[PDB]
Amino acid sequence: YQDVNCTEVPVATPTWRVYSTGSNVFQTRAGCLIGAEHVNNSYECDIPIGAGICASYQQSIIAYTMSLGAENSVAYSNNS
Amino acid sequence: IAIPTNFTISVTTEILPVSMTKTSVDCTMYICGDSTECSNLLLQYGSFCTQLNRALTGIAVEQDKNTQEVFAQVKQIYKTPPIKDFGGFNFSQILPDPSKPSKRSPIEDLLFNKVTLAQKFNGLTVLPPLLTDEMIAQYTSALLAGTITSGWTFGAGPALQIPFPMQMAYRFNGIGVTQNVLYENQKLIANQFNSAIGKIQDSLSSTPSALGKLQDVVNQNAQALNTLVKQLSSNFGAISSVLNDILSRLDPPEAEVQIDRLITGRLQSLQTYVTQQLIRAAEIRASANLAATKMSECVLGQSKRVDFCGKGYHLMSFPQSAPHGVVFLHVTYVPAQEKNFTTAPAICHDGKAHFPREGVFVSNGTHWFVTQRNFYEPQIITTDNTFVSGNCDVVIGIVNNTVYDPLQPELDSFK
Amino acid sequence: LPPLLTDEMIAQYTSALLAGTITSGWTFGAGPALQIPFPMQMAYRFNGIGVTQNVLYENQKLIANQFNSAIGKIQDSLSSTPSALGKLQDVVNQNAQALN
Amino acid sequence: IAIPTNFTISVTTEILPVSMTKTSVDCTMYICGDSTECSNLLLQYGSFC
Amino acid sequence: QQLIRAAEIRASANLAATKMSECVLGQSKRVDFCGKGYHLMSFPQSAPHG
Amino acid sequence: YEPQIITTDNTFVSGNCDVVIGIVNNTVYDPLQPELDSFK
Ligand SMILES: *[C@@H]1O[C@H](CO)[C@@H](O[C@@H]2O[C@H](CO)[C@@H](O)[C@H](O)[C@H]2NC(C)=O)[C@H](O)[C@H]1NC(C)=O
Ligand SMILES: *[C@@H]1O[C@H](CO)[C@@H](O[C@@H]2O[C@H](CO)[C@@H](O)[C@H](O)[C@H]2NC(C)=O)[C@H](O)[C@H]1NC(C)=O
Ligand SMILES: *[C@@H]1O[C@H](CO)[C@@H](O[C@@H]2O[C@H](CO)[C@@H](O)[C@H](O)[C@H]2NC(C)=O)[C@H](O)[C@H]1NC(C)=O
Ligand SMILES: *[C@@H]1O[C@H](CO)[C@@H](O[C@@H]2O[C@H](CO)[C@@H](O)[C@H](O)[C@H]2NC(C)=O)[C@H](O)[C@H]1NC(C)=O
Ligand SMILES: *[C@@H]1O[C@H](CO)[C@@H](O[C@@H]2O[C@H](CO)[C@@H](O)[C@H](O)[C@H]2NC(C)=O)[C@H](O)[C@H]1NC(C)=O
Ligand SMILES: *[C@@H]1O[C@H](CO)[C@@H](O[C@@H]2O[C@H](CO)[C@@H](O)[C@H](O)[C@H]2NC(C)=O)[C@H](O)[C@H]1NC(C)=O
Ligand SMILES: *[C@@H]1O[C@H](CO)[C@@H](O)[C@H](O)[C@H]1NC(C)=O
Ligand SMILES: *[C@@H]1O[C@H](CO)[C@@H](O)[C@H](O)[C@H]1NC(C)=O
Ligand SMILES: *[C@@H]1O[C@H](CO)[C@@H](O)[C@H](O)[C@H]1NC(C)=O
Ligand SMILES: *[C@@H]1O[C@H](CO)[C@@H](O)[C@H](O)[C@H]1NC(C)=O
Ligand SMILES: *[C@@H]1O[C@H](CO)[C@@H](O)[C@H](O)[C@H]1NC(C)=O
Repeated sequence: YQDVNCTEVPVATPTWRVYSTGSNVFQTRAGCLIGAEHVNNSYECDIPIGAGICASYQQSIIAYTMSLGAENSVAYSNNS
Repeated sequence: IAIPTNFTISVTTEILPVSMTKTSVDCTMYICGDSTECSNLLLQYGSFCTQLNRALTGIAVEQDKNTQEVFAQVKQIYKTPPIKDFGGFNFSQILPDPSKPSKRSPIEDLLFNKVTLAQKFNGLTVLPPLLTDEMIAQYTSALLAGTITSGWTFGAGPALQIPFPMQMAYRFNGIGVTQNVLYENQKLIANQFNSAIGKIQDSLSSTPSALGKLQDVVNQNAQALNTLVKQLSSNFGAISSVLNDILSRLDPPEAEVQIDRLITGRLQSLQTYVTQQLIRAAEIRASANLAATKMSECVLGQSKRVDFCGKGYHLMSFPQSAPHGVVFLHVTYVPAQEKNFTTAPAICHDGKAHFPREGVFVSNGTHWFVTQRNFYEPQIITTDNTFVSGNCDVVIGIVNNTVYDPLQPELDSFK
Repeated sequence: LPPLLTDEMIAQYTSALLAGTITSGWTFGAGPALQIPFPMQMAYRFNGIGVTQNVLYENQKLIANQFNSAIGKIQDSLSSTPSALGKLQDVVNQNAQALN
Repeated sequence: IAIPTNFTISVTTEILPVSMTKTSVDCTMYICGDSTECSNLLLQYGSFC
Repeated sequence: QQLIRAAEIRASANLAATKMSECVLGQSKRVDFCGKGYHLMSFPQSAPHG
Repeated sequence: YEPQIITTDNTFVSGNCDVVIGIVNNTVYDPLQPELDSFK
């Protein structure tokens, strides 16, 4: 749901009342998403959301901040 | 002929937009607005709104594609060594600064501060960009660290380290000036480079508005959007501009005509707005493609195309981010302090014509010397920096002069 | 509305560019303009595409004759064929038709 | 292998358009043509002009 | 219609500017960018609208 | 990587070795000397 302080989601049928309220609610800049699990670690960007969140499927659906690649520092010295 | 005897390093700024604000508008909230009969009447007009929303979504995605293309060009995130001993050069202005907000270098902070600028209205929505500013700063930092440490090799394959005063040494070798020039003027070159980068941020700040394009586009968007809102309060040849007034003060069969007039007017206005947005997005995408090209050729390698990056012979470039675009700093080599001499096509000694292997012939008035083309370091004419060909009389404009031979004295002492 | 730059001034720009590339090689595109004899500049131009300089310096007269003859032929080629321009006229035609 | 023994300098023509005739239209006068009734009626439509 | 045509003309003008910068003011190693063959140098001339 | 012996025909001389920073010490073999010693 886009641009909503997510506490207002239940206001606006047979099976739709499992994706309203519910158990997992994540609040992001784009809005709030229901049905996903926040994860601390990061991976490559699957299906994108916005403001740096890329949801994906792993057995459930996760929503994580995006990764930009693997760190790599070059051993630099003035005579090598 | 006229040959230079000195040089100046220079740094030049270039600014390019890469993306615009992603927006979204839905008909039913805008054209009619929380009214059932208006929606019923609008349903007869067909599928205009589906195609309008599709058209806007196309641009919304294309913006993220543009940013990804222009910036995301590195497989890994490099990082500068903790210590800074780049042979006397100084990159403190452009490198990220920790004791500051998140990651921005001083110049990026000046850029964000200088550029200054919609809220929630009826039916309009703004979507956040897919890449936050911190990620963009991370990409630019990775690119800058890679090009400082590893030259251009990280563009082709795997990064290979190289001392900076040695990579610039044969970055001169590209533009035709031999190596020893740098190794013998290192201190002066470093001072000129540092001074130029010091000057660039004052040049940006003192001028009240040199950003220009980056700001300009933003204004346009806002202006256009405003007119759309101001198009909502128009009678369009009807009784009143408020739908509730029309529906309340008259019977439905009579008021249907007025409702239809408002529908037509608002629909036409929306059509014009969408067409304008498409046309503008095309040009923005063109600029983004040009920016991606300039990134690839100029940042990840030296360039041989004249005036593609800066004015003068090209050395390297450094990228910096901006609110909705990119800023390049091109470093160029410009000759100066020219002195003029007299030349000749080829020498004629011992009946044979000698041409220069690489360089030209010059003369200060009595004697003759061979020098490289972009600098003045005269050398004695020998038989290993010249090659022989043909006979004497064919060429027009030759001159007479001896050609020294190195082996002759050595075998003379040891016949 | 009238154009900002009158045609004579455009001709002056083109003349300046042509003189610069005739009497200074291409150094005027980087820094200060530097003079150089024209046959020497052509010799370096040859050296820049994998042909040594003696090739030019032995065959200067032939180069000059071919160059002059080709430029001479360009004027007749333009004058004879009526569809030589073919592209600048199209824009004018389209604009006039749309306005009409 | 095959290598040349002679050459022919050539010159070639290329043509590019760079500009089109600037123009403008008196928005109101075209639609209405110095008629007060038309001008007053046009103000309803908005800021298209 | 005028807007679209103006965009096309702007594309042509940018191409012409690039050709002038890269071929009049120096040699070019890009194949068939300026002429058919090995490039040596170019000379410009004006026209009523080009 | 094709290492080769530092002769005097794949390197060139320019001035003395005070101005440059990072100069190392080594000997540049010269090809003509053994032949000159052989024939004189
Ligand atoms: C090339 O120009 C530079 C300046 O652009 C000269 O460096 C200056 O030399 C004078 C000598 O009296 C000093 O007073 C200045 O402080 C120097 N400037 C800088 C920035 O260091 C340089 O000398 C010139 N080259 C030669 C060979 O003279
Ligand atoms: C690299 O340049 C930066 C800025 O040009 C230097 O930082 C300044 O150094 C001066 C030296 O006296 C101080 O007075 C300033 O307070 C510093 N910070 C600024 C100007 O923001 C830095 O020292 C230079 N690094 C080296 C190794 O010379
Ligand atoms: C042209 O250059 C030559 C080469 O240096 C000059 O000849 C020498 O100049 C130095 C500089 O004063 C003298 O110490 C030598 O005695 C000169 N002769 C030789 C054999 O080295 C010559 O003077 C220069 N001419 C002009 C007009 O500058
Ligand atoms: C270069 O030196 C040659 C050798 O002396 C000059 O050729 C002579 O020129 C004179 C001038 O009339 C003739 O009388 C001789 O018969 C020529 N001899 C030979 C062997 O060619 C030549 O003129 C000199 N060129 C310059 C430019 O000084
Ligand atoms: C290369 O071709 C040119 C012509 O394109 C040859 O020059 C011609 O030579 C003949 C015989 O001397 C003359 O009758 C012609 O008038 C010449 N042509 C021109 C344009 O002057 C030239 O001989 C050829 N190269 C070689 C080595 O024979
Ligand atoms: C490289 O060789 C030079 C030449 O021998 C060395 O310079 C001299 O080294 C001796 C060694 O004791 C000193 O006594 C001299 O004072 C040095 N200078 C001169 C002018 O003879 C140099 O030390 C060697 N090593 C390096 C790293 O350059
Ligand atoms: C949502 O509302 C609560 C209380 O009304 C408030 O504390 C919170 O900051 C709001 N969320 C946002 C993102 O503003
Ligand atoms: C993730 O981080 C949060 C807070 O930073 C912490 O409470 C939690 O234990 C961490 N791990 C998981 C698996 O959520
Ligand atoms: C070129 O050099 C000559 C001396 O070699 C000098 O007399 C003349 O003034 C110079 N030309 C200039 C400075 O334009
Ligand atoms: C240069 O031009 C002068 C003009 O008088 C002429 O006398 C001289 O022979 C020319 N030099 C060459 C090498 O063509
Ligand atoms: C490289 O840097 C070190 C500093 O740890 C310095 O001692 C050494 O002299 C430097 N080498 C050269 C060739 O400048």
